[PDB]
Formats: sequence, structure tokens, C-alpha cells
Amino acid sequence: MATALYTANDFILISLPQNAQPVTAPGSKTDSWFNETLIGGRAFVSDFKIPEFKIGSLDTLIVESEELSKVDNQIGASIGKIIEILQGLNETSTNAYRTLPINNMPVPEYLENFQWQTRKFKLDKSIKDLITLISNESSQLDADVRATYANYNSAKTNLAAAERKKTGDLSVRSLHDIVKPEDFVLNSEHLTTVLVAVPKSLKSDFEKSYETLSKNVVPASASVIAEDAEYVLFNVHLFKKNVQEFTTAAREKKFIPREFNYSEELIDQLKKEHDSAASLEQSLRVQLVRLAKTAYVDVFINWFHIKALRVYVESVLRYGLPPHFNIKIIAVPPKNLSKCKSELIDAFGFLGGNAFMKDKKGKINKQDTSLHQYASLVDTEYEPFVMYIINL
Amino acid sequence: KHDIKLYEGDTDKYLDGSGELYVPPSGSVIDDYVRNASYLEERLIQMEDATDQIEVQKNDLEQYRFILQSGDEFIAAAIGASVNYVTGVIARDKVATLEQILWRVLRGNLFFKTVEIEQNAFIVFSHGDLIIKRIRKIAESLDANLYDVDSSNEGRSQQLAKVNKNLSDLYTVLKTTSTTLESELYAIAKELDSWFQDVTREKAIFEILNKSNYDTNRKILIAEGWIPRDELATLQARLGEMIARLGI
Amino acid sequence: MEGVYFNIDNGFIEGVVRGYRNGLLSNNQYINLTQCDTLEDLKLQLSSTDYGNFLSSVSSESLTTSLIQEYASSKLYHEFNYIRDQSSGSTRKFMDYITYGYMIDNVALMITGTIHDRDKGEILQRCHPLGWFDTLPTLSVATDLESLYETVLVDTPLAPYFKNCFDTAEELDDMNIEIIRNKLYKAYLEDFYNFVTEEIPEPAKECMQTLLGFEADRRSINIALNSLQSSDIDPDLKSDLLPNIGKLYPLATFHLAQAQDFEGVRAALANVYEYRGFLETGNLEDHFYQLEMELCRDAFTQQFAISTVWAWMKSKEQEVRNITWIAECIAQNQRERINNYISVY
Amino acid sequence: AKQKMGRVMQTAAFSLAEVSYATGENIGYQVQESVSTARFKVRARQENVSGVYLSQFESYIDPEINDFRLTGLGRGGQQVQRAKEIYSRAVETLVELASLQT
Amino acid sequence: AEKRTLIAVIADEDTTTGLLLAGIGQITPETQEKNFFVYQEGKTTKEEITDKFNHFTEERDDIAILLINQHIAENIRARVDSFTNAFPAILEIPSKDHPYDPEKDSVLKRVRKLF
Repeated sequence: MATALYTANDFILISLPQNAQPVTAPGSKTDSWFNETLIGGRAFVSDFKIPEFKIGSLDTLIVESEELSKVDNQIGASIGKIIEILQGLNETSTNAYRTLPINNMPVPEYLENFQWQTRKFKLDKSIKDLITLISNESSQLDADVRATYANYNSAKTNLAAAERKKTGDLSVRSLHDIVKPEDFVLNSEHLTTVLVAVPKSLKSDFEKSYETLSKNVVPASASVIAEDAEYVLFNVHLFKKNVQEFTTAAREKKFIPREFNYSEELIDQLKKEHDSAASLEQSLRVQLVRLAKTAYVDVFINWFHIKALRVYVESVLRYGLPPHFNIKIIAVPPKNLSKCKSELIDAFGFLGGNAFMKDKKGKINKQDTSLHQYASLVDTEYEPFVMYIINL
Repeated sequence: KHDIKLYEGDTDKYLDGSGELYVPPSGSVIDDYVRNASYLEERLIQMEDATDQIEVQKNDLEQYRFILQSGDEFIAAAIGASVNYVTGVIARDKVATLEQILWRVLRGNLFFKTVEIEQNAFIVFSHGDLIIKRIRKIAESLDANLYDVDSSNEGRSQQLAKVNKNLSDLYTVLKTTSTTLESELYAIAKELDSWFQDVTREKAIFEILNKSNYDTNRKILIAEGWIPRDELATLQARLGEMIARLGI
Repeated sequence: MEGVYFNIDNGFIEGVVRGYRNGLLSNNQYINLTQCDTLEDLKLQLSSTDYGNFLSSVSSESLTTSLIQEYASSKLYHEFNYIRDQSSGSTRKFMDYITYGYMIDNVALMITGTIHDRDKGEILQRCHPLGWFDTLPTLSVATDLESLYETVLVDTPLAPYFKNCFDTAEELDDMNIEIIRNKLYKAYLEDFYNFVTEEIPEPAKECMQTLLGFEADRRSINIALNSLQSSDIDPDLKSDLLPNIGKLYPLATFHLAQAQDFEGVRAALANVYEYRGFLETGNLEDHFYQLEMELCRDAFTQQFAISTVWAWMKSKEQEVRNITWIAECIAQNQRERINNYISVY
Repeated sequence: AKQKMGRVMQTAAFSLAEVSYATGENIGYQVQESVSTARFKVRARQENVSGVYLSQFESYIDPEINDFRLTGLGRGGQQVQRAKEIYSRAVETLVELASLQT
Repeated sequence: AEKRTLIAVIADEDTTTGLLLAGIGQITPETQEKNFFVYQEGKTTKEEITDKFNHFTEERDDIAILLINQHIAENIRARVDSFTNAFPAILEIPSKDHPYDPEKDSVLKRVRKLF
């Protein structure tokens, strides 16, 4: 029915023997029935004719289906996470990347022109290597997109800590962009500057007190260099020995000193931290948005490669011969899936079972039970003919 | 074990009809009673474990009798080895459906499903000789006895011939066990009550006499006296208001 | 409506609680304390509060484990033990029941602890009506259920423990730590509900009502998350099913509690809740705290209410823990894992 | 490796300590009843380093060993649940480094 | 070789608790004697640690690696130094809220002389 719906079309992939005839329209043609009869003719049929592959023996065949089911579900999940990493980044908002190009060809248009891709996946190769290659590609790609989104989240956290240090709230913050040679003196060692983080109420209280906190406090130094909502930030100059007396005396009044000296290396390194943190988040975000989009397409081509494979092998297991099947991808318009699924079951169901057949509709995903999951590795409810439901 | 339940509230008297009969007016010798119960405890433990081991094997082989006969006829591979058959018992034909559902989803339609009603269900799956393990995994997980060949007895040709002679040993060896157990049961039921009454009475003497310090700081007088045995009867009639007249 | 009643008794309990809340650590302080890493600064912020009294006593710039536990124990005696005794009426009773309900988890653990064999003396802080010098040891030595009932009758007023013991006779509580505690909590939350229902006509519950339900939902999802992938027995109330007005449903809690993975539930539940369903055990833990932290503060807007004092007690348990967590990191010059990451109190 | 183990052991120990104090009960007592197996064990090998045989160890984590039941305590249970996960990772460090010591 | 697969602990209460949860030690089901020893700092006499030392090294033999806190190991310095065997291994790690010291490390002393 749905699982990550935007405005994307939903697809049902079916395969049949070449001797099959519908019983719902007797004597009619299969290809004609799909376009014409099927859910009031609002059914858009596209080709999707999957080639022959190297099929194993009987013992190996059981094991080939078991793995197709697992790998299919992994790729399907992993793509779901990639879409999410984008959704969160605001690179997918209204609609994006479920209808967007897949190597310069939209998603619905791409399925119709999808018949097998000879990009690196060959029919002179074994089945086994096809499952191992496609699945490795899919896992590896997801892991890089995940590693960058984790690093980006960390990077935001560093930048946020940094802006507040460069001005915001005082409790860990020392200023470094509002320096001046006279509001911040330290050139020998006699004079130093202590900064005092003072609550707003307490601002008058500091202007009065500043001189009395220790002996040898420089005259008229008390000025608000910076000011925020909760706090007003003062500079006072005084003698270095006296800094201990000054700080303790400041804490009785119920101010909070923030210690920052005007050493050259200090000023430079805090400033650097702000900059280096903005440059890390910036570079990363551009590579990361690009990397997911590039990953997205690859895992899309790979998801369909397994399904095509999965469906083909399964068809062989259930119908037997001929090995030549009549295979289609039917584009269902959103919310007609249940009605479409039922009609197909009535016509074609007799072929795969004349008693192993019941009416069914839609696709429900669960971890309540394992029934209704349509899979050949866990026990499910047996479908009367090969039909797989794709939700985009 | 005996499926006779304890009688209690206890006779230890010599007033009563039963008191005289199930408790001898004589003295008690602890050694004799310990040795009597020893021999019987040992015999039973053998008898009880042996009935269960013998009985279980019999119920199974009688079950797999009909199974191997039906399964060979279902023929030209009865003593075959290049074809794989799976004979199996299952509790009911209901449980068998759930198996059928696993099979069809996970292995394809490589089975032929036949069923015969027992008294259980004989189920039969028939397969290749190289897909056995996968069928086996399904059989284990739904509690079925589908084995490749049922029974560890197969050794004559047919399988069944060996099975049928081993089923004749099982039946007669269980019956002999049942007889030894029965015989001994009728023999000792009555004896157990008498020794039980005797043993109660020994506990009481020791207690009367002071066998621990606690009985001492609770009653401090213990007296002695001689009662003719022809009169033992009348002393036990009144148990004593806060006096114990339980005697030898 | 609240303050539509004149009470001699409510006036005493409400003012004494307000008197503590004045010096009490604000939201802004906790925000300042995470930022810190300076040994001296942590002292200063705290010196000034109710907790600051104890801090002054022994002056330690780096706070060790023991110091923190000692300060919190001292602080629960003035704030909770004392208050009850100079309070009277229905208002003292409501305070006794909340304190005793916390005691039932502690004392239950001590009793269960005897069965396992364990060392006792001082037991870690909680809000209890009377210290570990009065009630808790007397209850502890009786492991026999029969004697438990008798020992509760001596306590005037009665403890909840009397009902809890009735229950363990009929074996609706089973054995093992995890299952017992889940049942003790289920009762705990049930007692909260019965009280609100009687109490409501003169002091209404608005702020308290929203907080009591959100607390209930969180507690139950948490119990379930714990028994997800650790084993779960399906017929037991290890899913913590309890009445609700429909904010959390029995069905949705049961799905999570069993070992089948049911992370989805949390996400569907949230629409304004902090916990939204994640793959990080640690991130879930952070969120739980912040949610339960909010709405206590909102409850303070009301006054002359049973609503106010309840929300305050439950905030106090969450503050003692925050103090511990922040203080220890700053002591050995590290930053917080959970507290630095949370930012809404 | 001594310095490295020390940092890891102090950090895992402090996260466990915080949790013990917040819940208001001592987790360690609960933990001592439940410990009756060990997940992380070693398997011994003799390795020729020159002509002499030295003791080497290679560590195994039993996957047949479930989680202990010290969770579900309420809010206090969440705290222990996160706690064991950091600690199993940490403890693995101590043992793998320890193989060289012997 | 293999005849030992427990890791025993002499450590502060929190460190030990943690380690057990993680699963290293145990309370045995046929000796009913711990295969770990918890320590309350400064509250436990130096003589009790020594009994426990003997216990893991000698009176038990299923101990592979013996872990021991530097703060604690120092108190009973004499017994640790005298233990020079590899069965069980002695590996001193820093105590909780204590930094590395090469001289609370029995093995490092031994190695340094006679190199």
C-alpha cells in the first residue's frame, strides 16, 4: 500500500508461464487484459522482461531463494535510511528522490526501460556472484553515507559550542574577537586583565565595587566591553599578584569571574577554533549531500537487480518449465493496489494451486507475526502465483 | 509408586483390635525394620524406571509397525536407497497442515502429501536424496517424528520383519515386570502400615525417655514400672489426660 | 479551581515547600553547570542553594563520590522527613503515601536482598518517611510473609506493604528482581490514580493531570524497552499494563515489551513527546529525562494545590541525580555524557 | 598499554558509579547474585617466539550467554541497561592487551 | 595451556561490579566462593587483601589473568613483588581516580633491572 509515499507510483511486479490464460476473461490475451480490463483501464503497463540466468541444481535452488529474500530486505531497508538522511538534511522536502532522475531518467520511466543492466552485472557470470556483488555494493555504499551523516552531526555540535564561546552566554566563554590594546593589557607582566561576568542587576554593584576587590586596581577600567541578555561582561586591569585576591573578592559579591589574559597565542587559538569548526561542517556537508545522492541511484539499480533475480528464480521454483516466462511491471495508480492484487489472484491463481489459493489484498508489514511477509526464508502466507508488491 | 495413599492418625495402642494385630506387644528392633524397607526401596526403584524404559520403546515400535508396512506399499523402493521417502507420525492431521505450509513456502512443491488415520496421523512426504536436511529442519521445529527411516530396527529384509519380532520381545518383557510389581504390591501394602505404626511408636519411646535436652526442660519426671502383658490392654484404653501411656 | 477552599493544613505544607524552592537550583543553573569544567565554579553555584549548606561544611574543589552522596542524604532529611511531622490532615497523608511508595521499592529490594544474602547498613538515598533507622530494618528482618502483615499493622499510619504482602501470598508477584519491580511499579502508579480521583474537587488537577499521565506512559515504555531483547515472559505484567485515558494503550506497550523489536511504537506515540524512537540506547535515555523534567515546572504556576507539591517532589529526585552526574565529571576534568547533551530542564 | 587500560577502566568505572548513585540503590549487590558465568573468557595457546614457548591468549565472547536480569527496575533500569553496553566494550580492551603481559 | 578461562579481580567496588556485569568473574556453583574480591577503600584491612591474593594465585588455579588496582597492590607490596609467576598473570592497572605510576607496577620494576 505504502511505506515511504510522496507522490510516487506504486508498482506490482508479476511473472507467469507462457501457457497461462485468465479465467476472469476466458480466451483473452494476458498482455491486453493488463492494460484494458485491469482496474477499470486505469492500469499503465510497462515492459519488464528479465533475461535467463544460470540456475543451480535442486539442493542449491532452495539456498538461492533463501538468500534473495534476505538480501532484498537489506537493500530495501538501507535505501530507507538514505532517504531519511536526506529528509533530515532538507535535501528532500516536498518531493525529491523518488521521482527524481536515476542517471538522467526519472524513476517510473527507468523501470520501463529496465530489463537488466549490463553495467558490470553479466549473464556469463554465476548467480551466486551476482547476489554477492550486488549486495556488497549496497552495504558498502550505505556505510559511507551513514559515517558522514554521523560526523556532520558531531560537527554541528562543535560549531554551536564555538559560537556561544565567541559570544552568547558566559560560563565557559572567553572573548577573543573584541580585543583591544588598552582594554586588554599584557605586554610585560606587571599588568594583567581579569574579566568578570556579572548578572544585569549586579552591573551597578560591580561599577561601585571594582576598585575595592583587591589593592592596586587600575582606575576607571570597569566598562562593559560586551553585553548579553542574562549578563554584562566587564574588563578590569590590575596587578598580577593581586588577581588571586580580586577573584575571591569577586565571588563573595556573587559575580562569576571568567579568566582570560591577553597572551597572543590564546586570542589566536580560540578565534581559530570558531573558524576551523565552520570550515569542517561546511566542506563536509557539500561532500555528504553529493555522496548520498550518488549513493541513492546506485542502491536503487541494485534493489531492482535483486527483485528481478528473485522473481525469476522463484518462478522457476513454483511453475517449473517453461524457463521462458511472460514478465511485466504494472504501474498502479496510488490506492488501487488492493483492488489490482485481487483481480490478478482470481485469474492466474489456479495455475500455482487449485486449493492452495485464497483471496488476499494489499501489503501489510509486521513483526507481530511472520505471516504475510511473502518470503521464502521465513514462513509466510503462500501467494497463489508469483507476485511481489513494490512501495515507493 | 503403589497408588495406595497413606493412612494416618495412627494406632500404637494395645486396647484396640488392630492395636494388638498391627503392633506386636513385644519389643522393637530397629535393625530389622531398616533392613526390611532397604530391600523393598531398592526393588521398586528398579521396577519403576524399568517399566517406563521398556514401555516407551514398545509404544513407539507398535506405532512404527503400521508405518513401515504402509510406507513400503506406497513399492519398488521398499528396501530402496536411491529414493528418499520420509515416513512420520504426527499427533493430528491439523498439525500436519502447518508443516505443509512451511514446505510449500520454503522448499517448493517437491512433495506428494498423503495421510492415513491411525488410532495419531501417518503423514508421508516423498523427496529427493539430497534435500533431506532442509526437510528435516521443518520437521524438527513443528514436533514431528518424520525420520528418513523410522526405527533403529530395520535389519531383516523387509524392515518390518525385524520390527515385528522385536515388538514380541517388548510385549512379554513388560508383562513380566508388571507381574513382579503386582505380586510385591499385594505382599507389602499391609506390612507397610504395620512397620509405620511400629516406627511411630519408636519415636515416641525415645521422646518419653529424653533423647534431647529440650524434652528435659519441658517435662522433668520419667518413671518406670512393669505391666503384665495379659493386662497391657487396659493401660492403653485411657491415653492419660496430660500423661503418655504409650508403652512397650 | 484551586484556592476555593480554606485550609489550615494545606497552608503549612505549601509554604514550607515554597520556602525550599527559593534557594533551589534553577534551570539556568544547570545550563551553567554543564558548560563548566572549572573546579571552583561548580562550588560557587551550589554554595548558594539548599544543597550549598552541606558543601560549605568540608571544602573540596574536586568532589569525590562520597561527598555527593552524603550531601543528598542530609538534604532529603530536612526536606522530606521533617515536613510531614509539622503537617496535619489530608495533606500530611498525601506526603506520607508518596514517601512510603518510594520506600516500597527500597524495602522490597532489601527483603529480596536477604534471600540472596547481602550486606546492609546504610542503603542509598531515596525519599522515605522515616530513615533507615526506624522502619526499613524492622521490615527487612521479616522475610516470612506472615510476619510482614503484622509488622505493617504496628505502623500507624499504614504502609502500602500490607497489600503488597497479600498479593505475594497468592503468587501474583512471582520471584526474580525484574518481574517484582515491574509489579511494584504497577501498584505505585495505581495508587497515584486513586488519590487524584478523591482529591480533585477542591484543588483541581490540570498541570498535575497532564504530568501524571505523561509520567505513566514514559515509565511503562521504559520498562518495556528494558525487557526488549533480554527475554520477556508474555502472560506476566512485565509490560506494565495499567489504566490510561487513552494516551498509551495496553496493546502498543505489549508489542514493545516482548522480544520481537517494536521501535515503531515510540515514533507513532510522539507528536510533542521528546522520545521519538531511535537506535541509540543512550539517546532514548537522554530524552526520557527531559520530558519528565518538563511540566513539573509548569505545575509551580498553580499554588494552594495538591498538584504543586507532588510535581515538586518528583522534580527533586531528578535534580539530586543531575547534581551527582554533572559534579563528578567536572571534578576529574571531564565533560558530561548525558547532562551536556540535554539542554531542556 | 598500562596507561591505555588505566584511562579506559577509570572512564567505564565513573559511568557505572554515576548510575549506581542516581537509582538510589546499590546495583553491585544485584550484580553479584547474577554473576555465575563469564561472557569473556580466554583460550590459551603456546607460541614459539624464538625456541621458547610463551603463553598467548585469544579471547572469546560466549554468544550462547544471555543478558543478566538487572534491568526493568523502572527508570533505574534504563540506567543499568546503557551501563553494561559501554562496559562489555571496555572490558574487551583490558583482556586483549593483557595477552602480551603473560 | 588451557585449564583456566576466569579473569579474577582485586579492585574497588564500582570497577568490579561493572566488570562482572560485563561478565568476567563468577561466584562458583560447587565451591560457593567468589572468584572476585571487592574492596572498600581504606575500610578493609591490608591483611584481608593478602588472603585474597593467595587465593586467586595458588588456592585457585582456574584464574588466567589476575587484575589488580595500583592503589590496592601497593598496600600489599611485599606479597605482589614475591609473586613472579606467569600462571596466573599479574597485570596492575591504575585504580579509580588514580593515575599511572610505574612504581605501583610489580612487573615493570622487575624488567627494568637486569635488562
